[PDB]
Amino acid sequence: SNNRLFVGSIPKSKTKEQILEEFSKVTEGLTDVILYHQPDDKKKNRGFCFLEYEDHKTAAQARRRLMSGKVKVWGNVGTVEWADPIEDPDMAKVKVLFVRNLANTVTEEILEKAFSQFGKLERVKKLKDYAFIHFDERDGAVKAMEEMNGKDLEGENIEIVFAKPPD
Repeated sequence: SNNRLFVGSIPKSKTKEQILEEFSKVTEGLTDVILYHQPDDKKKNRGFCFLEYEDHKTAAQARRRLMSGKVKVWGNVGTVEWADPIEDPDMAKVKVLFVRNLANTVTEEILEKAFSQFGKLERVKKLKDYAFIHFDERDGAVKAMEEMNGKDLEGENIEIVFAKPPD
């Protein structure tokens, strides 16, 4: 599910065939390579790509491996990162934020004011020191989490994940 690595720099002339060969040479379980081509000449790539592995284990072993100095792929010029699902979506994706580390003085209203900046809230539900924040659309949750995570609310650094759906 988390099975894709981001690769920050590859030679922009290399085809998807050649990227598969190169990275398949030095890691196990490589299963796909997702390339974007320079729209002005479809034959070149945009200088980055995604590596897909059969599972998250494999992708995880591969990342460690490519990050070790133990082996070199086209110079190791850029970083190899986990892919960010926020960044490349894809189906009812989750528009509920789970917020923890809520200071004593934080109310449902204060939560509404702070999180309303990013899009229409459907409901704020505060518990003891954590809260559920229902956004009308996923894009509002994505923005709220990106901008608010780790931020100070009433003296407390709040921590934000997408909620686990009860389904």
